[PDB]
Amino acid sequence: KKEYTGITYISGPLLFVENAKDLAYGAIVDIKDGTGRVRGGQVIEVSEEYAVIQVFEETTGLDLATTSVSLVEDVARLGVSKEMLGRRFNGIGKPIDGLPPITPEKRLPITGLPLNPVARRKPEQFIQTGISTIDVMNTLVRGQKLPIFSGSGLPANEIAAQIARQATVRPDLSGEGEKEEPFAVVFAAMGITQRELSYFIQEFERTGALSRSVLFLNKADDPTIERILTPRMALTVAEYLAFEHDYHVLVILTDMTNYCEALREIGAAREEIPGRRGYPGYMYTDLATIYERAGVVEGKKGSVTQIPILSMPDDDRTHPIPDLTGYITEGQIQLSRELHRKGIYPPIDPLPSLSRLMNNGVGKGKTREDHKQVSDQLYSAYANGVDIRKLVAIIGEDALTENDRRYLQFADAFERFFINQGQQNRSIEESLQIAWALLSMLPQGELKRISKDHIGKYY
Amino acid sequence: KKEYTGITYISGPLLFVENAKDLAYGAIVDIKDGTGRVRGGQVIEVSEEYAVIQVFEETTGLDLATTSVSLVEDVARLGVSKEMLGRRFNGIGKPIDGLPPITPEKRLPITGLPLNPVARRKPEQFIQTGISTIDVMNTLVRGQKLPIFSGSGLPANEIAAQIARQATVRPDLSGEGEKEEPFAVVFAAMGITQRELSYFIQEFERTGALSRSVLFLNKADDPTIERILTPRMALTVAEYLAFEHDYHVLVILTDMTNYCEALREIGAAREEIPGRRGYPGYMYTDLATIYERAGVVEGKKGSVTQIPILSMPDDDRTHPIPDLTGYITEGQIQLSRELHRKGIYPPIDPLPSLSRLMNNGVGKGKTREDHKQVSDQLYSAYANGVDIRKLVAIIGEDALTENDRRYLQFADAFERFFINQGQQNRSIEESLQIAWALLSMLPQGELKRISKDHIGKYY
Amino acid sequence: MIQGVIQKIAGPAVIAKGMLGARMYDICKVGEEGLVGEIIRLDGDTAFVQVYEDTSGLKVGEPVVSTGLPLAVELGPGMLNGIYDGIQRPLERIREKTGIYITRGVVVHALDREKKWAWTPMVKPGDEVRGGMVLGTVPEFGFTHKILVPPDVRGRVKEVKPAGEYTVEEPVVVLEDGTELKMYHTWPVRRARPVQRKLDPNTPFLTGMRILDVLFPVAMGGTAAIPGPFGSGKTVTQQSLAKWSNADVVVYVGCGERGNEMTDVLVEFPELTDPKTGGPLMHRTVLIANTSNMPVAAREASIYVGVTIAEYFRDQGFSVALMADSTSRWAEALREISSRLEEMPAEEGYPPYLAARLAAFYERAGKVITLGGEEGAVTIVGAVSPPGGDMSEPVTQSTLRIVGAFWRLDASLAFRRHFPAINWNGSYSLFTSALDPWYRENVAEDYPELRDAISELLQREAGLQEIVQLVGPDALQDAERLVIEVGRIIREDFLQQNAYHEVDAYCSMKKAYGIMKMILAFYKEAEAAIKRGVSIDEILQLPVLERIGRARYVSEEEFPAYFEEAMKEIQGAFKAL
Amino acid sequence: IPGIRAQIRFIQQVLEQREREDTFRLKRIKGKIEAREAEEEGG
Repeated sequence: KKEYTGITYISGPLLFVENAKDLAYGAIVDIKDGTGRVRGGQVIEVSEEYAVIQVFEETTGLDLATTSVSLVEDVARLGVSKEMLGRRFNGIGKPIDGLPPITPEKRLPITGLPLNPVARRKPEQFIQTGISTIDVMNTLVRGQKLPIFSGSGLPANEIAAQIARQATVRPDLSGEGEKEEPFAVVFAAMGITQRELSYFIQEFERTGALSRSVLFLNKADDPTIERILTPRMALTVAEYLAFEHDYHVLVILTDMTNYCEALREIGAAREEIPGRRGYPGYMYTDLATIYERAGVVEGKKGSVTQIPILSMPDDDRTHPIPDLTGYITEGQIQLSRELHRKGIYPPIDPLPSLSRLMNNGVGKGKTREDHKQVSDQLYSAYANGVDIRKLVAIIGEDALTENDRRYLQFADAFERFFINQGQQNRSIEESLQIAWALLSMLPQGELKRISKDHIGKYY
Repeated sequence: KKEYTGITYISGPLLFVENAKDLAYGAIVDIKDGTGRVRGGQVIEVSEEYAVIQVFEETTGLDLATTSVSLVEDVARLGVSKEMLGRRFNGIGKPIDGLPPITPEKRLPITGLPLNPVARRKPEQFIQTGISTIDVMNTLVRGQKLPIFSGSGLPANEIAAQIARQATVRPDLSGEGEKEEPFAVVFAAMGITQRELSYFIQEFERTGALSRSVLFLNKADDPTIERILTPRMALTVAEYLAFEHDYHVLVILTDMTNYCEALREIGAAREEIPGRRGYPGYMYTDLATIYERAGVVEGKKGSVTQIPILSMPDDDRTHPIPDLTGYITEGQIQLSRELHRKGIYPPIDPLPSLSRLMNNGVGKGKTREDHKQVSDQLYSAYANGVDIRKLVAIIGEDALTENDRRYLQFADAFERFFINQGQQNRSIEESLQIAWALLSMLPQGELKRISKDHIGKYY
Repeated sequence: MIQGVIQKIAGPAVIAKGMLGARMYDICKVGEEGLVGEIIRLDGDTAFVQVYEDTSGLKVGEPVVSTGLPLAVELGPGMLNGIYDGIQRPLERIREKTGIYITRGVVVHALDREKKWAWTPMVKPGDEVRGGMVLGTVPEFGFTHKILVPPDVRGRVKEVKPAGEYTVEEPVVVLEDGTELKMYHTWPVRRARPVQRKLDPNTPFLTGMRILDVLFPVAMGGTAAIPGPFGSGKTVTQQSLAKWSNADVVVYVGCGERGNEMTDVLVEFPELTDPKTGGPLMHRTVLIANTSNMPVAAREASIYVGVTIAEYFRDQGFSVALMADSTSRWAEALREISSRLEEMPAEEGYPPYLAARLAAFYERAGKVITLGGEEGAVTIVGAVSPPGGDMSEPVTQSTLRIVGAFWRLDASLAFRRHFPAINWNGSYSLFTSALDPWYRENVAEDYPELRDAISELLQREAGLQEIVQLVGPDALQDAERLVIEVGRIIREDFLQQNAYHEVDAYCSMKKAYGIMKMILAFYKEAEAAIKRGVSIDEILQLPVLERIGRARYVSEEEFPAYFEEAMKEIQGAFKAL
Repeated sequence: IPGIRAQIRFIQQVLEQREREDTFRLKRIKGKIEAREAEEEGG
């Protein structure tokens, strides 16, 4: 309770507590001083002649004579329950809301515990987003990781809010009982400002979608350790609800860039060989530590699905953050910058984007038998449109031909009728119907990919 | 002897011993452990308290209780003889063969004793190679060191084998003893893999040039400090067999990059002020120490000439290894990846590869009275052709003057007939006839380098 | 053996005071639980143990027990068709006994001690055996496991267990000195298994893909490397090699690759067919799994365990094909351990022995004639993943100059959805001139002359494509337009391949030869016709264009007749006009 | 022009990267020098 006085050194964020051989490596302490204030700590690099502690907030107003750190528990953890399904938390997990604190059913550790590779299955179902480009050519499935490569002045939090406010798992298309699969959203944000905080609050409370959601918020004027801790809290709650109460969570992490900044700053204060342009060597290890927590286990019937929004620092796709993220996750959806100037929303260029676990979540008996064919055909057609567009814009439209005018008209009408969709909510039937209504602008027979059955049934 | 027990530190290469001051600086030791296996070492930084060793083989199984170190010789010295002119050694110098060790005739140090600047003479004799890009424009004389700045997948071993097979002096062109002089190879390899070693051995065994060459092998599954040791042994044997028995040796040093790597590794583990981009400060001193052992003396008649193969790492002439090597040696030959793409052989880029000791070994009375003039003119014309290449790439091939096309076609014919020569043994006169055939493709009077007399005599 | 206590904990590295005699590179048991580590330093009377587990929660004072044996593996029957960890622990048993999460401290035997196999003696009493000899065989699924004598062991046998059924803990051969020969033996992983002599490879390693079996081939003893940026197809390419190569067994190592790939192979293979015998595909795979979230140093442990298993299966007389993954991730683990040791770095953090480590690992690979007399081979295909897609990282400049082929992937071809995106303008293969005898004997007789034609067509088409980009495909003469169109046919009809099809995922040598023949015939006759006078509009639009555009989707059971019909169709349709 | 700007950006990034390694080695050298001179009172 009172134990472990007798510190010996303070400088910056560090603190050297003398003889203490009961503190275990990585434990949690609490530094109390001569005014009563209490802060946090973490015993890193224990030893025999002392034990180094790293303070959370700041070391202002700390003495060597009136100060004493004490043990809290063996490892880090948070108390999870089920009732927090309309709630709103903050960082370390303290309820900032208009309701009293919550009770626990059990308090789980907030780190590690990787899945056994022989104890999971393949992501097979699919999840509707209401956004045509995603649903038709990059169809998100249940149990994958799919980042959204934003920019510095592009609408990304708006797209995230839209996806969280529209998503649903269609239980009638491929086949199962309709009202048997629950749903949730474990939206976690870090480094936001007051404007974006208010935006998210209002947008979530308008349609009452908050009845099936939690919220972790980490406004950008809080100590950086909370910005480091938030994703682990969110993912712990997600794994709990999914693999123990059979929900189908959908985690959303905004601004992984602010997380990487916090990580570089908290690490670089221990002199540990900065790896590549600042950021330390183990940034891949950490990002992989928090990403791989999303999968689908056999025997159970839950799932976890991640959509980490991140903003390429200076439109570099060779920055360490986008590079490591692309190496870890599978498939990526990249926002565009030129489409945003022409006034299109949601601005998504389907040329540099793809999903790997795609052709397993569609096709025969999954959504509709023409899905892969229509995707391949729309891709090829838009590609040829861009090809002839570059050709013309280079030389001149004097000597075009018939097959080229068809494709230029297709490119224009596609870009203006299948990408631009405002705040509509297109089911996948309507998205495929628009796809066919745009394909029917091309002569039957020159669509060398789609088969002839669907050619005969539609178009 | 089993003295000097009580080591007190082991980490990687190094190994420390407690009070031992009778070990001379730079001595040789041998480290017996608790099961009989004997390793090797070398004393660095002796002192009154401790003494730092530098283990050769490895440090597996060495404990701190049952481990000793004994003195072998106060200086490194190799037991050389003349009976080792058909043999095959490894690294330190044990025989990797089915024959017992040799009975030495004299044991000299392996470290140094440079040549006195007044006991030398200017290398003058001329040795042709049959590679018309080295016989005619980058002459190779007997007594000069001339590397080969290779690349990753470029043929350098083949060129080395071809030079070693075709190289012969031309005594009947300046007046000398008609038939007296074969060669004597001292091939020394540090780091070669298995494929390249098998190629080299097959080739040497095909021509029968194996019963007059010594072999030091340090293949890639061996330690690294042995790589640090090998070339000094090689050059010791070469200097012996040259300045004592009137031979003419030709030392082929392979992959100096691996030697520089071992050097950088010991320097790093020694914490010795990295000079430039890794590699320590004294690397110029080390490379000079093992390059300057190749010259010709007065009174004697032996000679030592080198061809250090080395692979510039990333195709940068500004990397420290090629940079210091170019500053130390006198001449260089540089392959070309662009020419290797187009099937040329040998892909020797003729612009950036020069030889300094050429104006003294070629000219009137030695090869022919018009050699250096054809050299200068060929260089000028090829530079003009290369510049007109870029002029084309800017403008277009049909907007060219009537003589710019002549220069362009000369450049292409030069790259197609003079450089590309397969595996055939040319002669100085055949190559000069080809050079004059090419130089006749340009008009007269536009060659301001050759004299009017030669201009009239050859065309 | 030597019992000590902990003195300091800092990340994955533990210092243990009171250790005098603790040899270097030994396996010790850290903590009150058992957390196997490896001594990598010695300072006075301590040791700098590096653990392989989470090491988060250990106190200061818990005992540390050494064992004196340097990280051995357990070679024996019952190894194929299974998963393993980096320390060779069966993930199947771990999951079955301790829930779906990977726990620490659990301890399971490498092999199985309860299954009994059918022993068959091949040694009489009083015989003379020495290291490497065989003693008898036991059967596995469609194979015949042999029972070697461990290297560097000799004597005179004195009794043999008669034929029957015994476990793996039964000493089946007893020498004269007193030792006991069981059905398995352990071998340290940081050594190489001795051989008689190292041959030179003169046999192709047929993987199935057209680029890598025609343009840049690899002899069946060689090495290779597949660098390239993220999202280009490296995983799909390596899995395609694993499921359609011509090796006897396959050992898939993965150190840093997402667990979804391991689960893909695990739940996909058991319903495929080995295209040499006819059994399930997973009966010739020993895949090793150590994903991203698992501990770190287990990465290098996994690399070495993989290579040692491949060396064993070579020593039995087969021809295996190791396929490592993310040697870059391995180098990252090395850098972490070094920076914990607190030593001076080299270019970009990595310790200055990366090159030596990589060189040893790649030099344990080649065709060899083992101690039993029979031959064997170990191919190696080591992926690399540079930090920005630029081939100048130390781990992709130290892995050159030690390999054979080199298969440079490309982000442009990868984003155009022109899959397998192997840049044919920046790759090379040094095994392409020692395979001409095998080609002339077993594929065709004018094969090496038909391949250079295609390579030259491509390398002369690029130069013209430059000016094509310059002034558009209008002012190019008939010659240059024909070159452009035949280059497009070559790219999008021969080099390209869709690995997710049923019949177009494995192109035999005869099929590739046929397609090359058809493209070359089309080129020659089109040039002849253009010289005679017809125009390009008339040249291109023939139906034979799309008749050869579908030439790769046909099956091997009928390709010869299709090819005959199509060559006669060219003969005809290029005769009229 | 954009290709040249990309080249400039790459060269500038490499040149700045190769200063932090130097600062790191200098700080380590200073730490070692302090650790040594903290024991050189006399001898």
